[PDB]
Amino acid sequence: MSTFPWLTTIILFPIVAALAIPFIPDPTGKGRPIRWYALAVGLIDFALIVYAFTNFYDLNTPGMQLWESYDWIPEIGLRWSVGADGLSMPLILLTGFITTLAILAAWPVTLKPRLFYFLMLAMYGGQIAVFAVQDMLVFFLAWELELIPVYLLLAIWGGHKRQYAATKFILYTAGSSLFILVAGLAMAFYGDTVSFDMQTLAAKDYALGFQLLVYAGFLVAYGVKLPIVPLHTWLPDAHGEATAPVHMLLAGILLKMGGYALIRMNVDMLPAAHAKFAPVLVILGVVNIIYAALTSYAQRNLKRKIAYSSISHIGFVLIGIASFTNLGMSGAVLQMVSHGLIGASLFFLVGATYDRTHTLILEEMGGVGQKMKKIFAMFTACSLASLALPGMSGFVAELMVFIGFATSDAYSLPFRVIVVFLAAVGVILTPIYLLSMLREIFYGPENKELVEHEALVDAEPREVFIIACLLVPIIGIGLYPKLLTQIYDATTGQVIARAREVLP
Amino acid sequence: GQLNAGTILPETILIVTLLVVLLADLIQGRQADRWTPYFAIVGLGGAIATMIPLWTQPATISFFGSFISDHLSLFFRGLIALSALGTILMSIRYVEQTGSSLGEFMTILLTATVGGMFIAGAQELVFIFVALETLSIASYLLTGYTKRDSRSNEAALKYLLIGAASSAIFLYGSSLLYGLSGGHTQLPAIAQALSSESLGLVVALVFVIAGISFKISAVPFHQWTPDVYEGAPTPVVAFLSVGSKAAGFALAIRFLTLAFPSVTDQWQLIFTVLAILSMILGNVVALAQTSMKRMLAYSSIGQAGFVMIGFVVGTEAGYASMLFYLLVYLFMNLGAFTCVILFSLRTGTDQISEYAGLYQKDPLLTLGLSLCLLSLGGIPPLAGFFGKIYLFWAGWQAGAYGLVLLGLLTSVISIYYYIRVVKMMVVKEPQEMSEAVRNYPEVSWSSFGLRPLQVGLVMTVIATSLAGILANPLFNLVNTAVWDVPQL
Amino acid sequence: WYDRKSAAEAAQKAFVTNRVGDFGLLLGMVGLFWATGTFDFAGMGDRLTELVNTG
Amino acid sequence: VISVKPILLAMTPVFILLCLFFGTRNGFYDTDQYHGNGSAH
Amino acid sequence: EVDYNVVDGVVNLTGFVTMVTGEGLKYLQNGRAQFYALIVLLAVLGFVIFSVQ
Amino acid sequence: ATDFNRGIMKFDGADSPAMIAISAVLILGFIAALIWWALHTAYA
Ligand SMILES: CCCCCCCCCCCCCCCC(=O)OC[C@H](CO[C@@H]1O[C@H](CS(=O)(=O)O)[C@@H](O)[C@H](O)[C@H]1O)OC(=O)CCCCCCCCCCCCCCC
Ligand SMILES: CC1=C(/C=C/C(C)=C/C=C/C(C)=C/C=C/C=C(C)/C=C/C=C(C)/C=C/C2=C(C)CCCC2(C)C)C(C)(C)CCC1
Ligand SMILES: CC1=C(/C=C/C(C)=C/C=C/C(C)=C/C=C\C=C(C)\C=C\C=C(C)\C=C\C2=C(C)CCCC2(C)C)C(C)(C)CCC1
Ligand SMILES: CCCCCCCCCCCCO[C@@H]1O[C@H](CO)[C@@H](O[C@H]2O[C@H](CO)[C@@H](O)[C@H](O)[C@H]2O)[C@H](O)[C@H]1O
Repeated sequence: MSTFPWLTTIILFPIVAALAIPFIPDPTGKGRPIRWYALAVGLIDFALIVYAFTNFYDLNTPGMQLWESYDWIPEIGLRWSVGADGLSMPLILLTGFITTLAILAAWPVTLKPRLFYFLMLAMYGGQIAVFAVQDMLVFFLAWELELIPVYLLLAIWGGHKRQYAATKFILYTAGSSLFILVAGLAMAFYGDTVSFDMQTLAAKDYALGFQLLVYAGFLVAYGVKLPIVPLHTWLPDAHGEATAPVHMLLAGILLKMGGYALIRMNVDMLPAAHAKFAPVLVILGVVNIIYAALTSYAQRNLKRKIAYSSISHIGFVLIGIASFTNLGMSGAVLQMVSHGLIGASLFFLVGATYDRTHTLILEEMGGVGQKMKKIFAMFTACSLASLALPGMSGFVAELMVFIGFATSDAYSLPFRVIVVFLAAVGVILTPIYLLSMLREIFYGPENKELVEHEALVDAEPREVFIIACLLVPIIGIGLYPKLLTQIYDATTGQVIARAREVLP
Repeated sequence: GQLNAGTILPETILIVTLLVVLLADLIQGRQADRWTPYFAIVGLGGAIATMIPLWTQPATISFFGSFISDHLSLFFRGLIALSALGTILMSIRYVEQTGSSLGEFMTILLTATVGGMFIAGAQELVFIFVALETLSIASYLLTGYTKRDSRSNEAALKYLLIGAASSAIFLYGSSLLYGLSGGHTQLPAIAQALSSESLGLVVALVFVIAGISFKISAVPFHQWTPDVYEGAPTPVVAFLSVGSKAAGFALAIRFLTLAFPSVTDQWQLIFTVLAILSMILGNVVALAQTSMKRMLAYSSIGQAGFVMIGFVVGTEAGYASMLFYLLVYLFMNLGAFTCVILFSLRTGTDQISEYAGLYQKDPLLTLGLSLCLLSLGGIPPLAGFFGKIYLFWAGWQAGAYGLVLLGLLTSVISIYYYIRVVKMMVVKEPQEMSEAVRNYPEVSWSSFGLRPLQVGLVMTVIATSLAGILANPLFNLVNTAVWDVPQL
Repeated sequence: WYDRKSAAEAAQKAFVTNRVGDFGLLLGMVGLFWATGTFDFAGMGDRLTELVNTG
Repeated sequence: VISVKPILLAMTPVFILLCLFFGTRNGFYDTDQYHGNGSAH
Repeated sequence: EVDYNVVDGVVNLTGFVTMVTGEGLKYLQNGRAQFYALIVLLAVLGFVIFSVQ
Repeated sequence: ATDFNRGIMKFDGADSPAMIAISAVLILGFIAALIWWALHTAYA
C-alpha cells in the first residue's frame, strides 16, 4: 504493498512503454510486433489497475484513496498529487478496459503503426492522468495532453474531411482548456494561500460572484468537452471522421472527462454557483437529448449519426449532475460508464461495417445483414443497448436519472413535470433513428450494386470477442447495478450532502 | 569603486577566442575552418564554465560603477553564450556551403556575443551604448553576410536603417537622462538624482523604450524582424531571435528597474500596450506566412509578447517567469532553427508547403521540428508549456487578468500555425508529398558540419522535451537571479 | 426474415409504436414514485387514497 | 449485496488470456479480402 | 440544417474572422524601411502623448 | 447541405437561407425561452 506508487505507475507506464516503440524490431513493416507490444502494455496496465483496485481501494471510504503527493515544483505549488476517489475509480477502470479493447480493435492499421500505437499508449497514459491527479495545474496538463495525440490520430487515419475535423478539434479544445487554466488560477489565488490541490480548493469558501465567474469558465471548458449543444459542433466532424479505435476511446473516455470534472470542480468545489446554474444545466441536458436525437435521425452518414447519438446520451449525465439527489448523481456516473461501454461497442461495429462495405451513406448498403450475420447480430444487440433496454446498462442509469430528478424537492413542481416530460421524448426518439438505420443498413433485400464491388465478409473472432467483452459488463450492470454503484455510492453521498447545504 | 577584472573573465575568454579564430584564419586561411568552430565552441564553454565560480559570489559591482556581476547578469551572459554556442553548432556547414569564410563569420558572431554579454550587466550609459552598438553593428554585418543574395543585402540595409534610427533615438534618451540627472551616467546615480515624473523624463523613457523594443521586436518596432529573418542567413536569425532578444530583455530589466524606478507605472502601461498588441500581431500574422523563417519571425514577436507579460507584472515571480521562458525559448527556438537549417541544407527551400511528407525520408528532422514547434505552441510534456504556465501563474498573481487571457487566446491561435508545419511533416500522405521531399538526399551526417548539426539538434530537443518536467533546478537557478532586481 | 422489407418496416414500427406507450408508462411510473414513493401496486393503491383525500 | 472485487479479480485474468488468444484469431484483415490500411479513407 | 449552418457558422466565422486580420494585417509590414521608421517615430510620439494624460 | 438532402431526408427548400433562418430563430428561441423559464420558474 500500500506504500507503492500505484497511480503514478498507472499513468506513467504506458508513456514510458510508448517511448520504447521505435526501438522494437520490425522487418516486415506492417507493424505486428508493435501491435503485440501495445496490447501487452495495455493488458499489463489494466491488470495493475484492477490489482490496485481490488487490494488498496476501499468501497466504504468517501475520501481520496491510493493517495500520492510528490513535490514537483514547490515555487508555484506544482505537485504530482494523484488519488482515486469514487468519481475517479469507475472511470479509471473504464479507461483501462476501453483503451485495452481499443488497442485490440486497432489491429487492422498498417499505415503508420509505430506512430499509431505510440499515440494510443500516450493516450492510455494521459486519460487516466485526467481522472487520477488532484492538482489543478497537473489537471490542466493532463487535460491538454490529448491535444496532439487526438490531432494526429484524427488527421493521419480515418475520414475524408479529417484535416478540417482535426483542426477544429485542436483549436476548440485548446480554446476551452484556456478556461480550465483561467478558472484554476482564479480559484487557487483566492484568499491568502496558493495551494493548488483539488481537496484544498474544494475546502475553501469562495463568495458568490466569484463562484459564478469560475463556474462560467469551467462551464465553457466542460460544455465543450462534454457535448453541450451550443458548444458541440467539434464532435460530429471530429467523430464522424475517425477510425474505430480512435472513435472508441474518443467518445468512450474523452467525453467522460468533462463530466467527471463537472462533479469534481463544479459541484464539489462551487456549490453556491451550482445551485444557481443547475436549472440551466437541466435544460441543456434535455436539449442535448432531444436535439442530438433529431440530428442523429437526420444524418445520412453513419459515423456522424452515431456521433450525434453519443451527444444525445450525455444529456442524462447533465440532468443527473444538476439534480440534487443521491440517485440522480449515481445515475449520472452510471450513464458516463454505461455510455462509454455501449458507445465504444457501437463505434467498433460501425468501423467494422465500414471496413467491409467501404461506404458510410445509408442510401447505399442495403441488405448487408444477409452476408455479415454476426455484425448484424452484434450491431442489433449494441443498438438495443443504446435504446435504454432493461437488462442492459443503458436503462438503469436513465431510470435512476429520471427518478432522482423527479424526487428532487429542491425544484418546483411544474419545472420537474416539464423536464421529465421533455427528457422522456428521447425515449421515443432513440429507437426512431437507431432502428431506421438498422432497417436501412442491414435489413431488406441485398444491394447488388454494393456486393459486386466489395467483399461482404462476416466478423472475425476478434471482433466478436471485442463486442462480447463490451457487452458482458453492459448486461452485468443492467441486471445488477450495485456491481458499479457500490464503487461510488460513498463519495457521491459525500458530494450531494456537500451540495445540498446551499438550497433553501 | 574599485576595478574587479576577474568579473570580465567570460567576456575576456571570449575576446581571446575571437582573436585566436581571426588570427588562425589569417594564418591558415579557409583550411583553418576545419578546427576553429570547435575552438570557438570550447571558448564559449569555457566562458560558461567560468561563470560557475562567479555564481557563488556577492553582487560585486565590477568596474568603476560600470558593470554588475550579480546572478541576473550571469544568467543573461550564460543565455547569450549558449545562444552563440548553438549558433556556431548550426553554422558550420551552412556558411561553408555558401562559399563564404567561416572565421570572419565566427569573429563577427563572437563580437555580437561579447556585446550582448556586456549589455547583460551594464550601469554606465556609455557602456550600455557601446555594447548595444557592438551587438547592433555585428548584427548588421551578420545579416548581409551572404552578400551575393539580394535578400540578404536588402535585409542588411533595412536593418541598418531601422537600427541606426533606433540607436539615435536611444542615444537622445540617454543624453536626456545624462542632462536630467545633473551630470550622472551610472543608472543608480540617475535613480538617485531624479525621483519624480516630469515631462522630459517621460520623453527619455519612451526614447529608451523605443531603442530597447527595437531589440525586443515589440509591435510598433517589430517591422525589421520579418524582413531580416527572411533575408539574413538562418543561423544569424537564430542568434537574433534568441541571443539578441535576450540581450534586449537584459537591457530592459537592467535599465527600467535601475534608471527608472520612479515612472514604473508609465513604462508598465507602455509595455502593457506593447505586450498586448505584440501578442496579437505576432500570433495572427504568422497564420498567413508561407515561409518558415518569416513564420518564425512573427512567432518570435509573439513570444516576445509572452515574455513581456511577465516583464510588465513587476513582481519577483514575473521577472522569474520571464527568465525561465527565455531559458526554455533558447532550447525550443534553437531546435526549430536547427531543423530549418537541416532541411534547407538538403532541399534548398524554405516554404512550409515543401515540408510535406518528410516523415519517412528524415524521421529525426520531423521529430526535432515537431517537438520544438509544439513546445513553442505550449504542448504539455515539453518545456514551453511549463514556461507559459509560469508566465500565466505570475500574472494572475498580480492581477493582470486581461494579459493572461490574451496570452492564452493567442497561444491557442499559435497552435494552428505550428500544427500546420507538424501536419506538413507528419500528416501528409506519401502521394501528397512535395517536390523537395521526393528528391530528398540520403541522410548522411559526415560531410563537413552535419555531425555538429545533429549534436546540437539532439541536445536542444532533449532539452526542450525533458526540461519541462525537470524544471525545478531551472526554477531554482532562475529565482536567485531575481533577488538582484530592485523592488522585486 | 430480415431479407424482407415489409417485415423490417413492421418490426421497426412495432418497436416504435410500443415505445410511444412506454413513453407514458415510464412517465406515470416516475410520477407515481414521485407522488407515492413505493413502486408497489398495493402501496400506491392506498397511499394515493391517503394523498388525494388530503389537500 | 455481493462485492465487485472477487468478480473483477476472477474475470480479469480470463480477459487478459482471451485478449492474448483472440489476437491470434483474425481472418479478414490479414487476408486479401481487406482492401485498406486500417485508416477509414 | 440549423446545426450544420448556424452553429457551425458561428464556429467557422470565429475561425474565419481571425484569418482575414493577418491576411490584411500583414500589409502593415509592406517592405519599405522608411515607412517602418515612420511607424517607429509615430509610436514614440503616441507613447509620449498617451503617457502624459 | 446537399449531402443531407438525400434519401429519407429529402425536402425541397430545406437548405434555403429563409427556411434555415426561420428554423434557427424557432429552435434557438425555444432554447432561450426554456433557459429563461428555468431560471425563473425553478427555484435553485
Ligand atoms: C466557447 C469558447 C471556446 C473557445 C474560446 C477561445 C477561442 C479560440 C480561437 C482560436 C481560433 C484561431 C485559429 C485560426 C483559425 C483558422 O485558421 O481557421 C481554421 C479553420 C478553417 O480552415 C480550414 O482548415 C482545414 C485544414 S487547414 O490547416 O487549412 O489544415 C481545411 O481543410 C479547410 O478547408 C479550411 O476551411 O476554421 C476552424 O475550424 C476554426 C475553428 C475554431 C473555433 C474556435 C472557437 C469557436 C467558439 C464558437 C462558439 C459557438 C456557439 C454559438 C452557438 C449559437
Ligand atoms: C424543437 C426541438 C426540441 C423541443 C422539443 C419539444 C417541443 C418536444 C415536444 C414534444 C411533444 C409535446 C410530446 C408529446 C407527446 C404526447 C404523446 C406521445 C401522445 C399521446 C396520445 C396517446 C397515445 C393517446 C391518447 C388517447 C386520446 C387520443 C383519446 C382518449 C383515449 C386515449 C387517452 C388512449 C428542443 C428545443 C429540445 C431542441 C431541438 C428541437
Ligand atoms: C471492467 C470494468 C468494471 C467491471 C465490470 C465487471 C464487474 C462486469 C460484470 C459482469 C457480470 C458478472 C456478468 C454477468 C452476466 C453476463 C451476461 C449474462 C453476458 C451475456 C452475453 C450474451 C450471451 C451475449 C450474446 C451475443 C453477444 C456476444 C453479441 C451479440 C449477439 C448475442 C447477444 C447473441 C466496472 C465495474 C468499472 C464497469 C466497467 C468495466
Ligand atoms: C540514453 C540516454 C539518452 C537518451 C537519448 C534518447 C534517444 C535514444 C537513442 C536513440 C538513438 C538510437 O536510435 C537507433 O537508431 C535509429 C536512429 O537512426 C533507429 O533505428 C530504426 O531504424 C529504422 C528506421 O529508421 C527502423 O526500421 C528500425 O526498426 C529502427 O531500429 C532507432 O531510433 C534506434 O534503433
